[PDB]
Amino acid sequence: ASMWERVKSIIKSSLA
Amino acid sequence: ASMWERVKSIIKSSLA
Amino acid sequence: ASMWERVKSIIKSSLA
Amino acid sequence: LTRLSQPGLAFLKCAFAPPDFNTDPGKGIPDRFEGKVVTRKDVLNQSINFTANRDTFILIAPTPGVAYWVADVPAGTFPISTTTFNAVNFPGFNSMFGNAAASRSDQVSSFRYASMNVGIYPTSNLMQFAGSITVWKCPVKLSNVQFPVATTPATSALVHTLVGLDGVLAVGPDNFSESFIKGVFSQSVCNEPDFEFSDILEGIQTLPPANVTVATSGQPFNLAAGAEAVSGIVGWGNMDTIVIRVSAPTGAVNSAILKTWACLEYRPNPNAMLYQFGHDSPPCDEVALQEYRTVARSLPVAVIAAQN
Amino acid sequence: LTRLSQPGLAFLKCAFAPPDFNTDPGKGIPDRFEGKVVTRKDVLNQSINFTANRDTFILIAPTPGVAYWVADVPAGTFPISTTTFNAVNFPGFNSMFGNAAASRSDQVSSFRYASMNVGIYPTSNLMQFAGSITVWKCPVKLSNVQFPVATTPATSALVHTLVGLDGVLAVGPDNFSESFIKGVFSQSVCNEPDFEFSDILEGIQTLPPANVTVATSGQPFNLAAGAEAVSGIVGWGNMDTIVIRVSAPTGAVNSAILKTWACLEYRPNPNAMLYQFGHDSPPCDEVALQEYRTVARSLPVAVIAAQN
Amino acid sequence: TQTAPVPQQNVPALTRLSQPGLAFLKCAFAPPDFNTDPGKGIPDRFEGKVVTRKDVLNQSINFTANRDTFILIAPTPGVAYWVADVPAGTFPISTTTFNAVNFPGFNSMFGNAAASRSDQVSSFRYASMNVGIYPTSNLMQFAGSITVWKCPVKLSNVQFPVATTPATSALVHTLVGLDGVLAVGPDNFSESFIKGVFSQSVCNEPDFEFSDILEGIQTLPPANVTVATSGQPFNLAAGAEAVSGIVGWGNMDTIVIRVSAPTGAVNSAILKTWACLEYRPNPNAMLYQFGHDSPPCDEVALQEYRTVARSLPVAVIAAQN
RNA sequence: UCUUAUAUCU
Ligand SMILES: [Ca+2]
Ligand SMILES: [Ca+2]
Ligand SMILES: [Ca+2]
Ligand SMILES: [Ca+2]
Ligand SMILES: [Ca+2]
Repeated sequence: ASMWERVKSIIKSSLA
Repeated sequence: ASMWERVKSIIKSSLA
Repeated sequence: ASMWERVKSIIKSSLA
Repeated sequence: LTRLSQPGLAFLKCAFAPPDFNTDPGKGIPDRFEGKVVTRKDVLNQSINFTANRDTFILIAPTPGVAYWVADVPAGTFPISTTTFNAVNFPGFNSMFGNAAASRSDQVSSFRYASMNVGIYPTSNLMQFAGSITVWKCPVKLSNVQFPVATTPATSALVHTLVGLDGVLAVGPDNFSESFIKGVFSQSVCNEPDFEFSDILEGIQTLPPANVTVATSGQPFNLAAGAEAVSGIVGWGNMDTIVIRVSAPTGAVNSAILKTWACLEYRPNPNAMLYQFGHDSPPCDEVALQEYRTVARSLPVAVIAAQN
Repeated sequence: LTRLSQPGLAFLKCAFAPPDFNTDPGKGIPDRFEGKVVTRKDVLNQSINFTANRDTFILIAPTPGVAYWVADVPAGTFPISTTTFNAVNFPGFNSMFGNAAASRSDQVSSFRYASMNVGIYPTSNLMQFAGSITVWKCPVKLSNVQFPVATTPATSALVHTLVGLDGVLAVGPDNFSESFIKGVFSQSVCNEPDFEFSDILEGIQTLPPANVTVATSGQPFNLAAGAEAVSGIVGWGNMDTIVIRVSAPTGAVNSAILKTWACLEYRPNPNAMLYQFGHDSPPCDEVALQEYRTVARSLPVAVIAAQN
Repeated sequence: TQTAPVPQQNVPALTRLSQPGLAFLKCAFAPPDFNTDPGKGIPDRFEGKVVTRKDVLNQSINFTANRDTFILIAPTPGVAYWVADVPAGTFPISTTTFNAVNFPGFNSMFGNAAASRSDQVSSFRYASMNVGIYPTSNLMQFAGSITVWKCPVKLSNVQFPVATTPATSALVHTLVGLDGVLAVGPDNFSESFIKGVFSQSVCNEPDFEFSDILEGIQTLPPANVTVATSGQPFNLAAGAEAVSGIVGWGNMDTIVIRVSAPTGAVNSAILKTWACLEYRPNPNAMLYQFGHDSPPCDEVALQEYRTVARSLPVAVIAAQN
């Protein structure tokens, strides 16, 4: 994707 | 005023 | 008795 | 992401995806310290043609003022004791660190790294490029070496020495390698549980410092910032170094855009003229601080420049 | 505030309002460390006559044992390369650090600063005084300088150096300025994300060291502890140096009482006699720690004396 | 009464605590109880690449009669303890010199030359550091006491002018806090020797940071630096490069044990020491192979660690390990 | 999304 769109997903993982 | 009188106020507001 | 036995008990006490 | 603070979130951004925004969000490190600082965002853009039939070694080290350290060697080989890494400065060095080996802290006194990235954007056409890119990181810390010298009263010398440069001499199981045309993207991260301020060092033009042998220093090879009015080793932050090894066969025309980023927090000196650009480090952002560490452990050693 | 811990509350009290309690409530730092420690509550009271037609510079730096460093210069002038700040100790130095340059850790091995405040309470009458008080804090840190000397076997020298003293050379943009007869009360705050212990240093009487030009040290001036049986620079804490510049015009009869507080946590050595007075550092108080930072942030750089 | 068994190992609610969290406390206060070392890493904020080294020493040791043997358990990576004995009733003098006893695998890890110390590992950080003395004397011929106390010995510098013709100023490494060994500290443990001991150390800083590997230190004070210059009460020689050395100084209070055997005493014990380190492995080193990430923040493991350590006696008898 | 090694705990 983009690195922020990859990063954004990681955060959404363990914030959920 | 005095100092404590000054820091107490502050501290009371950041805990509310 | 053991060191771990004592440590275990301590931990329990502090946690509750 | 409505748990992160406005800055906790800008932190993460500058930290991992600088190239993905119109202008750099970075606004300081959302830890406990909230002292006076100046956040500086150094960027270096460079058109570069990797010399053919050679192995170019690039080091992205947490040395404030200098973008990267490069050297080249015979293809298939690694830096030998006789090799010297030269420094490539980010724009504005003198305006920041002076032009004398002992005037490093006129403007600023200490610093802490908040970010360090790198990206290689191949520029050659499909008929001219050939080689690969390999990345790996290494815990190189700036320690000291103590050795008796044979002066007259008869001394004992204590000098600065890089520890961990030995990991430049081999590509570890944790690396990223691929065709040169694919380019790369990589980030470094804080190599410590907390984010502390590092002091500005004075008089280091080269490491090992002069009048000390490589072998004495114990360094695999040596780093030279060069002439004091041009650059210098003013410190060494808490980030792993990023090793990049560009390899190109004879007859290959491998060119790229080298881009480097480094966001840092400096402690301005009240006498410095950059002071009035200062601000307070932002308040503790427990969530950002955590999310930072897990995102860090979740990314690959590197990624191709198409996803950056 | 009964959301706060008892020891946590004191921490705040000593840190910001020392002169307000009939007895120093401070009882250690409420952070994770909970090991052995003796707390020292250093207080210095000193009548002082500021010389007229001179700018007197006082420095409240985190150097255990000495209350402050003084020096004056021609009015409307800052310290020059040939200036020498002289140490003024807190009562009972020899009892804490001995009377020899390499005998500073017999009693104590380490220390961390809990607080450091300063106060100027003018005692001149409202017809003789003239001039002002100006306060600014600087982030000076104890770093090192490396320089090749020319000894025969020829060596590279590494020696202690203060970085950030160039800040004393101008009034900081963030400062407090006002009439002399209004006095002042200022406080410094830890200059790191946390509170780590610092080591006691041996054999330091003057920074620049001996047999080293002020020019190779890269220091704007010279800090002299003086004779080893009198004082010494036993360490550099993590607090910003509070810089005070008193300034008496010609014919000014400026006199004050210079009070100076510094509360510390030391690591007492089992052989020391101060050991039996030690206790454990108080346990983590997240609230005390958090508020410590914001309180610090919501306070003025300094306040006139009648507001302490 | 009589003597305690010897911990053998590797012989083929409490829910709030994270898995690595628990293993950390376990290794930190009672390694001799487990057949295998639970340790994985320090459950703190750092989650980087590390190889958790598990050092254990099994050392036979005879305490020589009519002397006081001093043992230092200091946070010096690779060497298990520093020993020295003096005339009974006295303490180390400037003249004294503590020689180091290594943990197995020293050269394998730190090389065979003074500037070869960081070839494979760039920095380290202690997780645990414990000692255990299991007396092996008979109940008819032993005599003496065992005394434990801990000192906050840190590694600082000494700045001193030298008489070099261009004429210079020196700065060398110096151990600060060593005078603590000079007296039984008020907070101590003392008991009959035929009862052994087992004590532990804890991190002496509010957090767990990485110390750097140090190059070229063999003796401390370094050569061509006298013992009076360095301001130390005595010396620490690590011997030949090829043998050992002082490769760093972590953040752990050093444990001091003084065995005191009167004349005609037959005091021998089995000395066992454990220290769990987290190291930063180098891509070029083979240990790099065994690297893993330091476990994630376990705030409960981290606070409990602090409280448990403060609730434990400075030392405990073997039988109770 | 179930069976398999193993390590965990009241
Ligand atoms: Ca820290
Ligand atoms: Ca080496
Ligand atoms: Ca300077
Ligand atoms: Ca530190
Ligand atoms: Ca001493």
